[PDB]
This record gives sequence, C-alpha cells and structure tokens, in this order.
Amino acid sequence: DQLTEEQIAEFKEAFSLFDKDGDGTITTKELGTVMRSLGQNPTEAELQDMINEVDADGNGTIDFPEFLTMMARKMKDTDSEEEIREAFRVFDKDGNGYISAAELRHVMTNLGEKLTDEEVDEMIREADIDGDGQVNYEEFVQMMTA
Amino acid sequence: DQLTEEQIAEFKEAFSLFDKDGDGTITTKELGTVMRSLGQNPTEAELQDMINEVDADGNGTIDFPEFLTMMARKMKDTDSEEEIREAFRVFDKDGNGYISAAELRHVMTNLGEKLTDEEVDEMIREADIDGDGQVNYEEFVQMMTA
Amino acid sequence: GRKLELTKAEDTQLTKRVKNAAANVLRETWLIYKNTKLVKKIDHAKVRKHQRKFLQAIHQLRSVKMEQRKLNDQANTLVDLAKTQLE
Amino acid sequence: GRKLELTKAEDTQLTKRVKNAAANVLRETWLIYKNTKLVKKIDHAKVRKHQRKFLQAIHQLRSVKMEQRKLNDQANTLVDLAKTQLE
Ligand SMILES: NC(=O)Nc1ccccc1
Ligand SMILES: NC(=O)Nc1ccccc1
Ligand SMILES: [Ca+2]
Ligand SMILES: [Ca+2]
Ligand SMILES: [Ca+2]
Ligand SMILES: [Ca+2]
Repeated sequence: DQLTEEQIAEFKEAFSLFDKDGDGTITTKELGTVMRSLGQNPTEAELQDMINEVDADGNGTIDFPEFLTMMARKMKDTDSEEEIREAFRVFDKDGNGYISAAELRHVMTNLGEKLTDEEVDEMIREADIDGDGQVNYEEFVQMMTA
Repeated sequence: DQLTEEQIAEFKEAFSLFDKDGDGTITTKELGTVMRSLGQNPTEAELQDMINEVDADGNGTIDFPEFLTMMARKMKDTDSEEEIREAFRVFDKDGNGYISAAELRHVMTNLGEKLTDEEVDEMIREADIDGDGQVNYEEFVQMMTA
Repeated sequence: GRKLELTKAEDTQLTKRVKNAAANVLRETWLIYKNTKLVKKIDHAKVRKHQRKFLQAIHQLRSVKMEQRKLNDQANTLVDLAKTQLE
Repeated sequence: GRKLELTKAEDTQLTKRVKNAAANVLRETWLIYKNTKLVKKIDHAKVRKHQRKFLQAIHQLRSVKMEQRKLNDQANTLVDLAKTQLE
C-alpha cells in the first residue's frame, strides 16, 4: 500500500481507460461499458458494488484519488502458470497431457481472435520441444512462465 | 448410481415438491418458483441449464424418470461441520473463537426466522459446555455433528 | 515487466443476506440436533422440516460466498486492466 | 438418518465461451512470450496490447468457472431438497 511516482502517473493513464467521457469521474455506466468490452456482464448491482467498495465519500462515483488509493491496496501479483495450463487442457481431447501440432494449429486458426498460419508456425516451433509433432503443454507453459 | 425401492417411492414424493401443478412434468417456471422459495434467484438461463442437464430426450422439461435417473448420480453426501462452524463465525465479533451466551441469545431472537427465548435456553444449555457463559462454537459444532 | 502475472486474489445487501442466513444455519442445526439426539421419540416430520430449512440456509450462505468471489474477480479484472499501463 | 449432511459437490452457451476464451489465453500467452523473450527489441505498446487481451481471456475463463460452480450448487440445492423425503 505505497506507490511510486512513475506508477502514479501510469495510473492516471489507467484512469482514462475507465473515465470514458473524461469528466474526471467513473460511473457505474462507464464501468458497465468497460466490463462488457472485456467480455464480462456485470449486473447493475455488481457495478454499484464495484463503485461503492472504493467510493470513499459516498457521492456515488469514483475519483482518481479514490481509484489511486485503492490500487495501492492491490498491487500484489501472482504467477498464472496453472491457469494457463488449464486453458491448454481445454483442447486436450484425450486427457493425455498432449495436444498435437495439427490440433493446436486447428484451434489457433479457428477459435477466438485467432493467429495467422505464419504466427502459428512460430508458436509450434517453440511449443514442440521434442520435434515429435506433439505439444506437452505443461512443459510449454513452464517454459513461457519461467 | 443404484437406488433401492423405498428410495424410489420417497423420491416420487420428492418429485411433487417440484411438479407444483402436478401435471407430471417439471418446467423452468416451476423450478424458478421452488428456487425462490428456497431464497435463491436463478436466472432464466440458469433454470434452463438445470432442466437441460437432466432433460434426457430434449423435450424441454424433466420427467420423473429423468429426475430419478439423475438422483442416482448424486446420492453421495458429506459432513457439514466446517460450513456450520463458518456460519457461527459470522457472529464472532472479535474473531476469538467465542460467542457469549448473551450475544447468541441476541442473535437467535432477532435474526433469521428466530428461536423463542425458551428454545434459546435449551440451545445455550447444550452449547455452553463449561458453564462460563461463553460458547466455543468449534466445540459445540463438533458435538452436534459427531 | 509483469509479463503473464495477474493480481493476486484472496456491501449492505449481501451483509443482510449473510446475517439472516447464518442465523438460520444456527437455528436449524440446533433444531435438527435437538430433534435427532435430545428426544426420547424422533418426530420425522419435524426433522424433515428443519432439514429443508437447514439446506436453504446453507445454500443461501454458499450463494453469498460465490457472489463475493465473483465481485472480487470483477474488481481484479479492473485492477489488472489498470496495471497494463505499468508496462 | 442424514442429519446435517448434504450432497457432496465436485451447456452449449458456456461451452462456446470456454473454447473461445481458452483459445485466446493460448493466443495472448504466446504473443506476450514472443514479444518479451524472443525479440531483440521489446515493443511495449505490443506487450500492453496483448496483456489487455490476456487478462480479458483469463478473466472470461474464471467467469465461466464461477458460473459452473454456481450452477452446480443450484442443482445440489434441488437434490438436497429431494433428499429431505428420504427422512
Ligand atoms: N472495486 C473496484 O476495484 N472498482 C473499480 C476498479 C477500477 C476502476 C473503477 C472502479
Ligand atoms: N440439474 C438438476 O439437478 N435439475 C433438477 C433437479 C431437481 C428437480 C428438477 C431439476
Ligand atoms: Ca466519466
Ligand atoms: Ca466517491
Ligand atoms: Ca408441472
Ligand atoms: Ca426431458
């Protein structure tokens, strides 16, 4: 719960991601728009709870100082290795710790935002450590999070 | 996933808790009414998901055989000691493992559905093992779940 | 930089739901115990009644707990987004 | 009888959310790794971009997981209610 100077400035930039009309205040409406752009669907009550948690003076909106104060409370991060492994596991059809290079290309070129076949080339080159056309995704994720 | 005879009959009784109009079929509307009577608030999509999970033939409602089949899958129970302890902990203001007899009476005669002062008498008689006017709620819950 | 790391995890409306539901867990835990262990003669209709009330209260507390986990991750989404500006 | 015990725990809409979000976790994990470890010259605007997409995908999967836990406990509420008739 103590922030540096550069971080205070960087978080002013961050405030503009939320303060969509730039009026110096973040409202439930602006948080709804932002959360939906991130593919989530908070209810009105959830938006209100998210404002209220950091709404120090109770005027119904979050100011930069309320926003900054709050970030100081939550600076701690943790590694994402297991969550990332679990995302790969979604595509492990046989539950055997492997996804084939062919199946990985198929996933990456069809689902989500997608990679180009050239970008997939590079990914598989790194992922297929043994050159056996199979991705041990636990090992690949360990490599990327090291 | 194998049910006895008495249980099949008991679960026919259970089906009527859900089949509110008795027409032999449980609908999303009936599950909404029931879930709300239990103090929950499932969305339409959640109600539909709960029907669909056990809707073997896809006609949109659950029959007794779909209902029975399903129960067979979920007969396993587990003890509730820790959850019960955590409910008592809600009233442990100082986080010290104790709730006074006075505070317990206050809670039980004012919050939730409530107990009569006479029913609270009986509860405290059991709960206050040491006769010190204090309830070690971990010990009390262990006694009740033994 | 932060690379692939994310914010580490772990109201009045919810607070009222918690106190009422928790009080009811205490209530029905006690009444089930009484009616199954401190009586000469178990009345099963009584036990069934308090079992229904017990499961409703336990599942109400679960519901609150799940909503708090949800709220916490919604907040952490926003904090994570803010932290991209640290890069 | 069952006394204070309860059912032990642990869709197509959710299934599509999972496959798309998971694919995006893979996508942005890779692109962040590439842009922070396999380049001569780190482009921070690129890293920031993929960090935003990475956190959105990770938090989308969390959201699905939380909803499945919620659905599971809603079903278990109904099974628990049904089991009161076993008393
Ligand atoms: N609770 C919480 O974190 N709220 C929030 C976060 C970022 C911006 C605005 C509001
Ligand atoms: N998923 C699930 O358990 N659904 C359900 C449970 C009881 C009655 C009717 C439907
Ligand atoms: Ca604004
Ligand atoms: Ca405020
Ligand atoms: Ca009906
Ligand atoms: Ca059906």
